[PDB]
Amino acid sequence: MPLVYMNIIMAFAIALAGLLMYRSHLMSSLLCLEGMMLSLFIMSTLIILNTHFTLANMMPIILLVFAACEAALGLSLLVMVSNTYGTDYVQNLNLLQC
Amino acid sequence: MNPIIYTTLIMTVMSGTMLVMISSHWLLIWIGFEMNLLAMIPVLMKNFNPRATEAATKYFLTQATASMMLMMAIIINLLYSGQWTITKMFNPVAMTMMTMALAMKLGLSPFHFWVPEVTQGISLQAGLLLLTWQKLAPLSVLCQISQSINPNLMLTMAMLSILIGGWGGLNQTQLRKIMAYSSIAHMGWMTAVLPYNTTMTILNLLIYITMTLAMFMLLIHSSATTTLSLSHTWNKMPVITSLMMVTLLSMGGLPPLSGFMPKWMIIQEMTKNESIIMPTLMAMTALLNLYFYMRLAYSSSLTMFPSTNNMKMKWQFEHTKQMKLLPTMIVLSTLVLPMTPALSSLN
Amino acid sequence: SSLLDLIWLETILPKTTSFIQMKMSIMVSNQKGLIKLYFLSFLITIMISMTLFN
Amino acid sequence: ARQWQPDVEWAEQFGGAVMYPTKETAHWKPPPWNDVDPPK
Amino acid sequence: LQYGPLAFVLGERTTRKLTETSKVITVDGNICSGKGRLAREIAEKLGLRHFPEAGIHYADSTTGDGKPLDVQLSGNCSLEKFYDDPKSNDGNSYRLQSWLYASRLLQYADALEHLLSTGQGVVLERSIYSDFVFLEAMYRQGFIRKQCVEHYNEVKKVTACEYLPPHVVVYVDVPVPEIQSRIQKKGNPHEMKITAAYLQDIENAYKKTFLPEMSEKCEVLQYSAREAEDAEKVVEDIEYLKCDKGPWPDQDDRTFHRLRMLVQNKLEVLNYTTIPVYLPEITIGAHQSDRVFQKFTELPGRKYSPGYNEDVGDKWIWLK
Amino acid sequence: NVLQIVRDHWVHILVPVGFVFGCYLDRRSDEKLTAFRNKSLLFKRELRPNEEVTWK
Amino acid sequence: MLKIIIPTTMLLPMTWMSKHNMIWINATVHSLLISLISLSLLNQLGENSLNFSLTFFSDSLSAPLLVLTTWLLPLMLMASQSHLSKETTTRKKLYITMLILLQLFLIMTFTATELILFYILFEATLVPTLIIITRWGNQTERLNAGLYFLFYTLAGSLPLLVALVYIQNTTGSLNFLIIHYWSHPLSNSWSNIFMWLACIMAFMVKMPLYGLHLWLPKAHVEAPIAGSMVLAAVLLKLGGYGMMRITTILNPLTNYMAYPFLMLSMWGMIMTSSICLRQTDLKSLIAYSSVSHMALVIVAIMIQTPWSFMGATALMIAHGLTSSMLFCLANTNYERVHSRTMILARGLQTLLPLMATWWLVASLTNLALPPSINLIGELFIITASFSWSNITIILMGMNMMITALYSLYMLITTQRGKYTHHINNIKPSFTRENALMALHILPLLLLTLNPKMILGPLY
Amino acid sequence: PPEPTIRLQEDPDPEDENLYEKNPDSHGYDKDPIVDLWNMRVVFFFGFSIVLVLGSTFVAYLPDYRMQEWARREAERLVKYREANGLPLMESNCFDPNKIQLPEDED
Ligand SMILES: CCCCCCCCCCCCCCCCC[C@@H](O)O[C@H](CO[C@H](O)CCCCCCCCCCCCCCC)COP(=O)(O)OCC[N+](C)(C)C
Ligand SMILES: CCCCCCCCCCCCCCCCC[C@@H](O)O[C@H](CO[C@H](O)CCCCCCCCCCCCCCC)COP(=O)(O)OCC[N+](C)(C)C
Ligand SMILES: CCCCCCCCCCCCCCCCC[C@@H](O)O[C@H](CO[C@H](O)CCCCCCCCCCCCCCC)COP(=O)(O)OCC[N+](C)(C)C
Ligand SMILES: CCCCCCCCCCCCCCCCC[C@@H](O)O[C@H](CO[C@H](O)CCCCCCCCCCCCCCC)COP(=O)(O)OCC[N+](C)(C)C
Ligand SMILES: CCCCCCCC/C=C\CCCCCCCC(=O)O[C@H](COC(=O)CCCCCCC/C=C/CCCCCCCC)COP(=O)(O)OCCN
Ligand SMILES: Nc1ncnc2c1ncn2[C@@H]1O[C@H](COP(=O)(O)OP(=O)(O)O)[C@@H](O)[C@H]1O
Repeated sequence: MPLVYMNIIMAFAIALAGLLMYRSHLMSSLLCLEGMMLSLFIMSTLIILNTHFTLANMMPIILLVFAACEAALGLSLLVMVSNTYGTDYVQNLNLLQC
Repeated sequence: MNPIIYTTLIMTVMSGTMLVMISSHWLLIWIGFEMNLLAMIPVLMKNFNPRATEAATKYFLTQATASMMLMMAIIINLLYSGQWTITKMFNPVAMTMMTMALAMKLGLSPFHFWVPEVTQGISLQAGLLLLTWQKLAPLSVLCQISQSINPNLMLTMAMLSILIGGWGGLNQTQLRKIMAYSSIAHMGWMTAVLPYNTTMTILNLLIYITMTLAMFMLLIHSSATTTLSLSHTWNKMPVITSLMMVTLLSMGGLPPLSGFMPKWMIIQEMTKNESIIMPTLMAMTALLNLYFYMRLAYSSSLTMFPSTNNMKMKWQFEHTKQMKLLPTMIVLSTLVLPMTPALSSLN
Repeated sequence: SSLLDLIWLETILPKTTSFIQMKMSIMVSNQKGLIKLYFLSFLITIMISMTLFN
Repeated sequence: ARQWQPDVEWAEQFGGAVMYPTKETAHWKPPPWNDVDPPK
Repeated sequence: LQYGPLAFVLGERTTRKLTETSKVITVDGNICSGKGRLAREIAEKLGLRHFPEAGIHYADSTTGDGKPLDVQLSGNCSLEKFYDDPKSNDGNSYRLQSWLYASRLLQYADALEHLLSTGQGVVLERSIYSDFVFLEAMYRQGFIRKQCVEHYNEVKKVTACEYLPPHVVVYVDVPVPEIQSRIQKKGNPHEMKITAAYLQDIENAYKKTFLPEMSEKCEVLQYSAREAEDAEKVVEDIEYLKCDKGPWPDQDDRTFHRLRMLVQNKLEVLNYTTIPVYLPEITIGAHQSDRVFQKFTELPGRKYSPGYNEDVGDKWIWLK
Repeated sequence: NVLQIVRDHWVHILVPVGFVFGCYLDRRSDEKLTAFRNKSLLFKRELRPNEEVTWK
Repeated sequence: MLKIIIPTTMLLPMTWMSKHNMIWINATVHSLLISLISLSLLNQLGENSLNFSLTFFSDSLSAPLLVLTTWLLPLMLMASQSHLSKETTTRKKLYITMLILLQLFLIMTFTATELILFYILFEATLVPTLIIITRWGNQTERLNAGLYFLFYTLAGSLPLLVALVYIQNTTGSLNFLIIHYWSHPLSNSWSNIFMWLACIMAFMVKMPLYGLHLWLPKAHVEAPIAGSMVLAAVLLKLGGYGMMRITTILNPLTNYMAYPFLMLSMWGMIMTSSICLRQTDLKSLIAYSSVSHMALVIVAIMIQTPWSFMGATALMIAHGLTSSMLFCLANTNYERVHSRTMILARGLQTLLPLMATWWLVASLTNLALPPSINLIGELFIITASFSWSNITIILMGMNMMITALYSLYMLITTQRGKYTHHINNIKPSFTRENALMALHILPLLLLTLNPKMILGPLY
Repeated sequence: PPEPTIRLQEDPDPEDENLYEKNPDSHGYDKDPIVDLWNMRVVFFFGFSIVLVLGSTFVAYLPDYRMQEWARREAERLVKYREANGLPLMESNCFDPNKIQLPEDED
């Protein structure tokens, strides 16, 4: 296992930690999700190209498409939150509680 | 929304779950999960309001994080063994991460925090669909790789889920949060027998789905969300309160009602593998579920709470819409203990 | 009658159980609904399972 | 000569946001009867 | 084939039936005014359907036989007792007010259902809107407490946040001495006990609050006692004005379908009229509720569903 | 009155009918445990000339 | 056995299709008829059992309890006929349905050739009882009483399920015949100690043992009359029956694992007998008397000698009948008085002489007077415990003296003395109550003629 | 404080209805005299007459399946045989020694 894969997994872990930290600005949470997705794309592309698994070259593109769709969905939700509160601070979503 | 669009979204949710269950490729399973998540969001937001929007965004964040973790686990498994088929994981780290992803998707503790709030924000119909249908894909995936899952992680997460559900159900007053904690506890019960016998997992899933479908249909029939709104029901439809109390007793594990069949059977299986302490602990913990079910039954049917004058007008009107399969659900969730051996059908 | 049956036998088995379960229910169910704390706990449990169960 | 049945005082115990009220949750408010909040 | 999502899927579109003549109109006036006579004339001339003002026994008219039931089984309140003893110790005033408000809500739901199902418009007396003026009159005179108006406001907001306000508001203005003279001429033994302050509070609660709120979002036709006699001018005014400020133009086929699903199935309409807030005026003990419900069940056509009553005369019971 | 008391006293026949049904079911269930009839090492008996089974 | 189970099931459709004013008559008549059918089971043989089929078997231990269970239901109906006068037809039919379901579950429990089926019905007997207690109860504490009764039982009985499935996994069968024939000694180990505790605690909690009896006074006080009699007469015997059935596999561990329970019972009998002396309530006093008698039965079962078992069975039947009679009498007093306090109504013997006679007979029977079966069981247990150790006689004699004291205190406070002046609604006793007392007491004085029918399999 | 001091609307607690006042010879069974009388009749007939007497006689005359007289006769025959032939009555060993095999110790 070379250092490139280690660095890519480190980037994914850092992006996951950033997503889970949640300072504010839900847009930052979406950005962290998409950074995780980009790391996934890079890692999968490297793994598939290294082993000459030809028929698997479809996998990254497909992945990207679906993930981008999710991003769009997320953005929509974010917009509605702002339209109800005027801003997208995370701490405003406290009506529902355990 | 338009009825055609609602039907299309429901078909898409079911198609995503079917694709997850009938596929032998990790990428196709991930695609099915993504389709399910994509089509499930508007179902939560059918009745537009700030609470529904907040619940939907919490659900989306949790599901997206779980899906990303699942894809990372798939990538690592592919890296350490160039296999796409859903079989032995061939890696410990990939198995651990996939177990966390499926726990996030299911709602097992400590990833359980989103379930009560999402259930509370969204409507009864949305909640009913979320509570029962969503469980089928992650549970199928877990059953398909049960030979590779680490018993320690699954067992400790199941024990924590049972404890958390039992403790959190005591405090809640709204019925939707009680149902969310009940679901958490039932899934803690159900995932504990995955390493040993998946047939018991499927049987518990079927019994739990029947019970919660019956209870949610009863709650929809008598349009009650809080405890007092349910207490008012006896003045109009006492039969509904009686049936709800019987179903609540069944859901607590009281024999000879149907809800005793899974727990008992599950215990039996864990006794075959020389696991004695854990089944005892889970039984004494399910006593808490029984307690808050009994409190709800006391509030609803066994005592007559004060009514209101305007309720007189409700005596003159009948329920215009009748939901089919409610009597069947009640009967299946209450009086099917004597047919326990039918579980050999590998249901 | 009073000291054993009505006071201490009640205190040992039923009352202690009731008090402990009430305290645990209050502790568990008291969540402000912030997803910041939820996801911080998610990160903590991910780290704990990664370093402990392997 | 009459079987006791719950009155208003007994029913108000379950009317709160959560059971077993504490100092922290004394200021919590029950959700609205319909799941709609004021637009403010 | 009752209306449902399937009917909407195939053929049932309610935007086709509306032909600019629907124009749900509420005729509102002070106690013992000429509005009732006026409302009937407007419905006759415009071809609409007139709905008589909802009383204590309005709901009894639409369910089973139209014959009203006993006062104990429907309303548990009386208007004559309110007039005789406005400060009655047993909280008759609020019980009357709530029963009347819920009856008006049911009538509004029925009118909207008829309008959406047929396309023919409706004419109404005092609706759910403008019903709060009686509550204000009671409260300012001291008949009811503050918690009373708080509960009424909660129920009203929850129930009325889901209905379309009427197209046109017609108001008949009558001075207090004139209506006092009309009341004296009426001869109803309980009505001369109405104080002048009560009528003044009703009138100024009408004018100060209800009228501007309707004006800002609808059309208001303030008419005096004389000019309201000539229904021809009223109808001409109704035709001349054009509705372009309310939510009605913004409604589409989907929103109309949702509203039509809401107006039928009266249980959801009345769902929030019995919210679990325990005021002493409206709450009923367990024993009283049990006894009254048991007595209600013994009524001829009330034990079972409408079509499954043997004593009434329904046949073929074992095959329905 | 015949055909009139029946509509009010038909419920009385339920319990005795249940008793008879239970007796019949008990005999039928006993018919399934004849794997050792007249084969017990203690009550092993030679059959009578006009006897086919030791017990029913 | 189905000749008994099937008519009990048919009692339900019989009740539900009866006329609105004839449910009590039909239920009583057919319950009595069912009891006559159950009488045939009493003719046990010195050999193994009456093995009816693969699912049900009857012994000479199950026969007396089954006959008592089938006999109790008509008395429960006659007792409940009083306070259900102002009840709607549907609720009265539901009450009779609950009683019938309770009887059916008990009948299926007492035979139950397999231990898992026995456990399933043993816990099934808990739902109708809880519904009866929490629904048709007068006081506002019926809810707490129902919760206590449910949880005290279920917490004890939940480890029993695990123990039973473990035994099935190792032994291979839970049929009682196979269990008895293939029994093997239990080695002295921590695992075997905890198996013993799991298998014993579930039945000791229901008996109840001293220290776990807190649920019984609440359940007996807050329940209606029928619930009180079914709790005191039959539901307490489930624990003892299960313990005498299951102690066949716990040897020889019991030889030293019985010490804590023996000491607890032999001291709690004295404690509860003393508690009975200073009591402001009648039903609470009777409940504590039941606790004392059941503690004596616990001692007898734990001694594990033939005389112990014979005395235990005799005391079970006798205490069931006596406690049912005492609860009946207390309910008849409470219906007129509407207070349920011992010293509020006094000198009732001057106003109701025949009820005073019934009170005297019930107190004498509770006092363990010879030659009633109460004293037969008492004396058998005393002799067996004396053989166990010569010092038990001190505790047993103290219990006997205190029992006599509180029984005669109960009789004297409510019957003798000057009547209370400000009570003028003591109507003459109906024929229903007199018939109820007669049907309670005559079987006791009849069974004293044929003791061998209630002395168990070790006779 | 214009509060009515009434917490809720409730029926007054009804007074207990005496079964004798409207119907002497009341039997304490039901308020309908005919159904009441017949309830008393069936209770007394099926409780005392049918069960308590016929069942008591049936239990009294139950056939001896416990084999008490059979055991007495067997003991009589055994005692007579053992006394006539000088055998020592009861035998100390329940099972004959020859059939039993004891593992050898050789310790
Ligand atoms: C309340 C209890 C649950 C009830 C559930 C609802 C009952 C109605 C369902 C109607 C029929 C269900 C299935 C329809 C039949 C055709 C489908 C059939 O082809 O499926 C087969 C399988 O049939 C079903 O599995 C059996 C369904 C029977 C469910 C009832 C069992 C419940 C046991 C306890 C309650 C007793 C019954 C109570 C009354 C119903 C194929 O099996 P296979 O693809 O090779 O293996 C897949 C499973 N694996 C992957 C784990 C190996
Ligand atoms: C002078 C005489 C004095 C003594 C009188 C004694 C009378 C005793 C009557 C009471 C009997 C108690 C009931 C016994 C029931 C147990 C036995 C019963 O189950 O047996 C059944 C049979 O029961 C009888 O057929 C019916 C008896 C029921 C009625 C008993 C008599 C009293 C009934 C009173 C009812 C109400 C009377 C009218 C009131 C208005 C089934 O038998 P089965 O398992 O196949 O036998 C197999 C062996 N065979 C082949 C040799 C037969
Ligand atoms: C409160 C109301 C009543 C509830 C029920 C009361 C009954 C429960 C009591 C349990 C019965 C006895 C338990 C253990 C008996 C074994 C004997 C042992 O205790 O004695 C010594 C054991 O030494 C110590 O006792 C070790 C155990 C110490 C820890 C146990 C807790 C003691 C106090 C806790 C009391 C709490 C009871 C209630 C809990 C809720 C002998 O030492 P040793 O010969 O080498 O070991 C014998 C066992 N072998 C042969 C298998 C190896
Ligand atoms: C009111 C004033 C008094 C008037 C009355 C005057 C008359 C006096 C008579 C009262 C008692 C006097 C004693 C006379 C006793 C003689 C009868 C006795 O000897 O018979 C007994 C027989 O009685 C019965 O065995 C006892 C009754 C059976 C108990 C069943 C109860 C009835 C069912 C009700 C439900 C039970 C609920 C509890 C379930 C366990 C003993 O039987 P046994 O000496 O051997 O031999 C019988 C004949 N053999 C040789 C052919 C065998
Ligand atoms: C009214 C309230 C009463 C509460 C009663 C609760 C206490 C009941 C007694 C303990 C219950 C649990 C016992 C477990 C069930 C028996 C199963 C069994 O026997 O299997 C043992 C297993 O034994 C155990 O696992 C016991 C672990 C106990 C864990 C739970 C502890 C519960 C509380 C313990 C103390 C309670 C004792 C006194 C209670 C008094 C009542 C309050 C054999 O183990 P193997 O795997 O086969 O080993 C063979 C190879 N060497
Ligand atoms: N909310 C209410 N509270 C009290 N009384 C009401 C209420 N609503 C309607 N009423 C009564 O309805 C009666 C009829 O109203 P009104 O229009 O003034 O007379 P008319 O129908 O003859 O024109 C009035 O006597 C009025 O008091």
